[PDB]
Amino acid sequence: REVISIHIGQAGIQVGNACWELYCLEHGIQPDGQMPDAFNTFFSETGAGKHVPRCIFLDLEPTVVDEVRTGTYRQLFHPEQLISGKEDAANNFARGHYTIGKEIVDLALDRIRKLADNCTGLQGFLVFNAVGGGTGSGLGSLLLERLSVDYGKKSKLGFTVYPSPQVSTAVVEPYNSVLSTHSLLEHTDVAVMLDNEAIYDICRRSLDIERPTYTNLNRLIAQVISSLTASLRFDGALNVDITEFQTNLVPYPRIHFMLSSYAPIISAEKAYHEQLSVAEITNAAFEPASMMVKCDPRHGKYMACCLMYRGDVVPKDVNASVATIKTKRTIQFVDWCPTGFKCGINYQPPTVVPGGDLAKVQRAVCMISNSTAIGEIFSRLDHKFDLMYAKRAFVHWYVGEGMEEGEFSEAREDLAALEKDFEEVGA
Amino acid sequence: REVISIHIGQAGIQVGNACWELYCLEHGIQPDGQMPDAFNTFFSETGAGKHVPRCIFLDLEPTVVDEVRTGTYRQLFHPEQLISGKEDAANNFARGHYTIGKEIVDLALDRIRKLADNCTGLQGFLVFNAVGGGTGSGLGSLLLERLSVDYGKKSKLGFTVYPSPQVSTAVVEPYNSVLSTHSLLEHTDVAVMLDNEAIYDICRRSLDIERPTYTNLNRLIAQVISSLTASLRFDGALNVDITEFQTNLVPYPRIHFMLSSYAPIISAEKAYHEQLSVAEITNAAFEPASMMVKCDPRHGKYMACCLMYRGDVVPKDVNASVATIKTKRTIQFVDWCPTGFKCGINYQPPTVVPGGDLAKVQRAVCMISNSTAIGEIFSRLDHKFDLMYAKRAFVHWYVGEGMEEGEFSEAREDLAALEKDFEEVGA
Amino acid sequence: YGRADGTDRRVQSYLWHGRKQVDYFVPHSTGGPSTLSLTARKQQEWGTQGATDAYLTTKMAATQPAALATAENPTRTQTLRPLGDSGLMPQPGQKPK
Amino acid sequence: IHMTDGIRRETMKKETLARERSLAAQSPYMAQVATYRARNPPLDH
Amino acid sequence: MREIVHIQGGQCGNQIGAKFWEVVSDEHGIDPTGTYHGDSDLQLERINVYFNEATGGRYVPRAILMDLEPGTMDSVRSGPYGQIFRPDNFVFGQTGAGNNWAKGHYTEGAELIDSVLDVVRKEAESCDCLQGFQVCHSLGGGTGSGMGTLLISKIREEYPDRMMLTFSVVPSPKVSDTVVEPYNATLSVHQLVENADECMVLDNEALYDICFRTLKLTTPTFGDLNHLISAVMSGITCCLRFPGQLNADLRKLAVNLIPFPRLHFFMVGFTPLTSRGSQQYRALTVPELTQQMWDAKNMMCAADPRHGRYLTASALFRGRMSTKEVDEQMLNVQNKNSSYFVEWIPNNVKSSVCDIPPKGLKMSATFIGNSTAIQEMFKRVSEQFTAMFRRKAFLHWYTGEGMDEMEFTEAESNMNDLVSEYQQYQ
Amino acid sequence: EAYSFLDGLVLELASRPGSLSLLERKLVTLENNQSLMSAEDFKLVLRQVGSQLPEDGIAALLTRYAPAGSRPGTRLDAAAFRNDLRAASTAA
Ligand SMILES: Nc1nc2c(ncn2[C@@H]2O[C@H](COP(=O)(O)OP(=O)(O)OP(=O)(O)O)[C@@H](O)[C@H]2O)c(=O)[nH]1
Ligand SMILES: Nc1nc2c(ncn2[C@@H]2O[C@H](COP(=O)(O)OP(=O)(O)OP(=O)(O)O)[C@@H](O)[C@H]2O)c(=O)[nH]1
Ligand SMILES: Nc1nc2c(ncn2[C@@H]2O[C@H](COP(=O)(O)OP(=O)(O)O)[C@@H](O)[C@H]2O)c(=O)[nH]1
Ligand SMILES: [Mg+2]
Ligand SMILES: [Mg+2]
Repeated sequence: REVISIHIGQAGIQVGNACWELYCLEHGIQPDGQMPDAFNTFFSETGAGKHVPRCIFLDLEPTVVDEVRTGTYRQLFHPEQLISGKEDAANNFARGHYTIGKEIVDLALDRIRKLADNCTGLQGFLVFNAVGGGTGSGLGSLLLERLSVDYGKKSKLGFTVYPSPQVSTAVVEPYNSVLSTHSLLEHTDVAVMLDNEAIYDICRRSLDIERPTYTNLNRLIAQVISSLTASLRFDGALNVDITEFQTNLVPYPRIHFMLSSYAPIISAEKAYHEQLSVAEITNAAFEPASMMVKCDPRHGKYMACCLMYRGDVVPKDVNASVATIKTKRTIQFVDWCPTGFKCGINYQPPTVVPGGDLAKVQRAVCMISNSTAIGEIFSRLDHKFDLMYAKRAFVHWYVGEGMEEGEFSEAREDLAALEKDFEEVGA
Repeated sequence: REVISIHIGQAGIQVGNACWELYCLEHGIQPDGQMPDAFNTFFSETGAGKHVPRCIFLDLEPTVVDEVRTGTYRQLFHPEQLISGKEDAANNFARGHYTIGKEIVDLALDRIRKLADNCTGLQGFLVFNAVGGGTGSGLGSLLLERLSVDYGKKSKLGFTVYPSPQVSTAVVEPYNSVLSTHSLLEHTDVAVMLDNEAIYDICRRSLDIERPTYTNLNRLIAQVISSLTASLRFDGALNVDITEFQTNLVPYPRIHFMLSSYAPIISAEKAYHEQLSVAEITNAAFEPASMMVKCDPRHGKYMACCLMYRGDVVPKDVNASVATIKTKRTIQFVDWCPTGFKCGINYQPPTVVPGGDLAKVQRAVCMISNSTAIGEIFSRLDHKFDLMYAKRAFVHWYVGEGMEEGEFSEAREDLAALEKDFEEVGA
Repeated sequence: YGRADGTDRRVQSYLWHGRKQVDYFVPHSTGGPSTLSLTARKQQEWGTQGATDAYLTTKMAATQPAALATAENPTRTQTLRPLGDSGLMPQPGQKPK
Repeated sequence: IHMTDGIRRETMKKETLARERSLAAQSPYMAQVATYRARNPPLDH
Repeated sequence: MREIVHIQGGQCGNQIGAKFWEVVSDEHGIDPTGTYHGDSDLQLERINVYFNEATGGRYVPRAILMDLEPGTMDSVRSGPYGQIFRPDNFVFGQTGAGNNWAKGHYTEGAELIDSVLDVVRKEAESCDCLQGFQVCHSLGGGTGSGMGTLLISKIREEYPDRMMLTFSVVPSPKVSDTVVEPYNATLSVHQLVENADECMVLDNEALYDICFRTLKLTTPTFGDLNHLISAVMSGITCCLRFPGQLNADLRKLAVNLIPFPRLHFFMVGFTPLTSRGSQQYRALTVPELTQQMWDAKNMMCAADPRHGRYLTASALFRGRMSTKEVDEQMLNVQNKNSSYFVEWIPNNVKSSVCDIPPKGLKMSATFIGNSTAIQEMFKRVSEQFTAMFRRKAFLHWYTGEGMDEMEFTEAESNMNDLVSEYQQYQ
Repeated sequence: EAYSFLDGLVLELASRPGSLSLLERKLVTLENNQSLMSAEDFKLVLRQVGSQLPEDGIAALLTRYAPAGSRPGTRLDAAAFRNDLRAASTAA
């Protein structure tokens, strides 16, 4: 059982630069690439005495990829895997979707199969991208399209980064996010949302780092990814693989958007004082103060839930805590889901990165639920998309790249149809 | 069986500062938080080799709180169990009840909920505050009110620091004291008064300390608190729980005000001097020279008494001593309570702190009684409230914070009603 | 409360009295790391402010100390299995390979 | 259910602790039993 | 002589089978290396019912372990008494169903069941006179429920006259792991009522209950639950393995507990169950076994019998016991609460005695009560299945595979008429 | 005295025999475009190969094999150090 991870965009490969740091530290791999079977789902045993990841970074600006080439992991990544174009898309869906992709995407999917061929029991692909950017949105959608044509039946997990409501780093990211999500609807199998204000609030509130950079963000995002692939890598009492998501978390094939959460996000000193038990971390993973997306599930109704447990946990107390939640009435499950939970238990405790801020913990929880607060997210983003589009601002950029207003209108109404869908199910 | 303790105001957390030093000494817990089941009611065990108290210090001025945070008890207290605002309430009930209380009380109420959940056999709450100030009175009464609407049935043992008649460290303390008690009536179930002039006279008379400070007061107050929770902590021949003050000492829903007393208050050399037995300490616990609140029980009539005994005490002699008291006609009881005594016996003798002025004693007694001289106290304070209120002195401060004249008038007449009630029950 | 002075005699001994009998032994200053921890911290901070390298990108400045620190004492956190309250031992449900 | 769960743990701890305390207490009590038994000599028929 | 071949499906089936074979090997004294080391010659005469002599006293179990994920397989090989199974009997897929009954029943069965049928047919035709098949599996997962269901169907169409047990665990709303529990449980039960000979219903909720109340353990891991279900399975097939004063084979139990060919869902209890602290302060009499066996909080199902009627019942005993006390205690419990037993059948209690106790014990017992309280459990599942299927939750994962709507309708229909007939005989 | 440290290092790597040929693989791969390695990189490589040498000893090796015109301990000449290490390897 093997899984390969592809990273699209400048945020993608920074997420990768944290995930693969965590994987190597988890399996005791030196940054040179070799140890001084459980790893087989990520690293291949090259040649002799050398483990090379199952990953492809790809980007259009050469700056950040070449920084990876000169970073600490110079030899830990195969030279051919880190693809890189000559000029970026520059915050432009059209420029990233019609001009430069037609050259780089053919080489990229020619190199992913040269990876899937080495694989034998491929569990699925999983993608990392920020839809706000240019190459993350456009080329990302172009790659996802040709992936669906080439493989189709294999699962394509997605961890995307939407623009935050009020904190934002761009202006045309509404246009980019919308024109990206029209393909993100019907091409990815499972899609997990990751906003940045939510992560900023977590690192400010819980970990009380007053000045966090993106590194700390990437660190705990890698904690989330590691915790939901740990069932493949290590062994537990009740394991769930990558196929279980598309079974137990998506009640209707067009509804795959899942809020994530993590607990306990605790610093070095608060570890000594809080007696970490399963009950209170199962509570802690449910407050809006500890979610990975700035939304409120109080406004929404949980359509399903998944609970990944790592460390010193027995099925007894996790079943006890999940009972208390099911009986509490502060949060409300949907009527059509009688058993809106799915638990998964793993024994390997989550490791720490020295220099990181989390402490050595005995047990952790990674919650992935499906709700209707996401239907609130898309509407709040649609509102400010039509705000700009009413004056046709920035449109000349895309039409200059060669596109038209047709996909503007059809992406707008496609989002409208999705809001109608979310309000329906949530009945 | 567990009990949690909250400390409000500048006086509250200086008292708990003594109280928690004593608890660490009694159960042999080092000030770094570990031992080198009787502690279970105060110190919870975290992980391996740690103990973290069930308490919250809170104050709006961070000065004395972070003095605790930089003391020796840094590792012992949970980092977030020391709540601290940003700016003082400044001897102002309205300022400490509406302006800053509204933002500090929600954080304290969530924290207390966490402590309760980490508790299992919760006996009740016990609070420590001074009503002369603003922080202790204002958001004290606010927190007491919100604790009543949250739990209600759980007993709230309130040890409040009332002002002395002539010795006083403030000016608007009558306005604050009346506004505090006005809600302390219907929210505290069992309220024990603690004055300051009375303890000054005690520390001058028996411990013959000629220039006492607050630390002496707090240390022997801590000795009293530990003496009345010793029955919950340790096994005794006849132990009483925190629920029986509620029953054996409160004859009416609005007569809950007690005079506390403690004996033997003896220094080091006078321990060698004096032959301590149960008859004389039972006698010594009744004259007003050993009461913790400046009033004369000779002017009043007793309603109900309770006596904790610690150490080498047999029920025989204590019965003989109380028999000699009831047949003594210097003090007189009310006609509606012929059996007005309550006894409780715990085995462990009270421990001493290094540097304290209390000597190692074989046996001790803590008396908590009810009388009507308290009705004399409230009148003595009420008269000096009217003297300022007639001229509308200092009122512009309170109405500027947001209150009006109605609260002054209604609190004045409510203490008038309580005056009439003590006069009626005294008949 | 912290008992800063070595010999814990009495609460009122530290207060200033009129009498030389006690005024001789009132302590003036409590010298120790228990006090100087804050200046230790902030002096470390002022030192790292004063001595800085200009050409240290953040991305790589974060990783290098980590890669060194784990290399110093390499321990691989082995799978801990919660001991069930019985003579039976867990024998987990899955095993990787 | 958290209360009902912690109740079990506290009861178990206090049960085994009582076993320890009573095992310790038994030997001096048996000693006093032996002492006052020595006083009474049985008769010879 | 009479042969019992074993079948395990899924992760639950593999781990239960692991503890079951650990206990049986303990009973017959065979070491974890595979050689006999016992003392009494009673253990040699009836190991052909479970094992096959290889050479020099190597007895390998007659079991077929079936699953879809190597995690179960490696966990089997790693534990003690793991090196005694033959690797040929580890028929084992590679993709994995993963909580999808359709994958477990239509897509993965097509390429797995041919290999399992090869192994099991070789294992059956190897011994002479099959008593019957044994199946332990789960109704929550896919490869346990789905593949196990397909294997049950193919077996009952191949070897029709032989007996067949099925120990199935049913997921409860209190202890609820997965989301598609009803979509799996209802379809499996819809097949078990026409194909399986008799079914004995376990439930993890009741097992956690019992390990809290009776055993008084603090951390009841799955090992203890597998230990309880193993004690049940051993107590069931004890009479074939050891001579008694009153023998009782599986077919004898079936004919004495199944009055109607569609009423074959039993409930199970086990006794004695006492905590190790309360292990000194107990007596060991047949009254002390019966008062705990007939207790409602001792059943291994989530069905309170005091909410229904005992249609029939049975009690198997182990240990050198007095038949007079056995029969008079059965009579007393039968005549005291005369309202909990059906009327049109007198003498509702089948009894049996075997003279070999389980190791470490003097006297034990096992109970199988064919009650009409089991339709409480089936309603408790069918109401959730209606809650979903009224509204096509998750339906696309089953429709896009080959399964269609009418399978769900007929599954609902057979669920409803089964609870209807159980309700009729109440 | 850095030569004594180099001799102690080759004697340390004489044991765990895979660890010698592993180190020359490190100096070639973790090299710069020019044959220069950072002080942090050199210390990391020694620790990763599992050789423990006193930090003062590491400084001595760096000073002996330092690149010309650099600060005293900032960098290290990987090619010179490796060609010098091969000699002690074949001599031991
Ligand atoms: N959460 C998170 N977001 C990031 C990170 N790095 C960049 N982003 C987000 O990426 C979004 C824009 O895409 P970028 O990655 O910056 O650039 P791009 O995707 O390559 O698109 P182009 O600039 O046109 O090439 C912004 O909204 C950033 O918030 C990161 O490390 N963590
Ligand atoms: N017995 C005793 N009383 C104290 C102590 N500290 C303060 N007090 C009393 O507290 C009263 C005034 O309230 P403070 O505690 O000073 O301040 P506060 O109640 O927190 O109100 P703010 O000043 O607004 O924060 C004074 O009359 C003191 O008598 C103490 O350590 N022991
Ligand atoms: N008694 C018992 N129940 C188990 C065990 N493992 C899993 N279960 C239960 O079985 C259900 C999941 O079944 P699963 O193992 O996934 O079936 P499979 O996927 O076909 O192998 C969960 O509700 C678990 O509670 C076990 O070892 N013993
Ligand atoms: Mg970019
Ligand atoms: Mg104050």
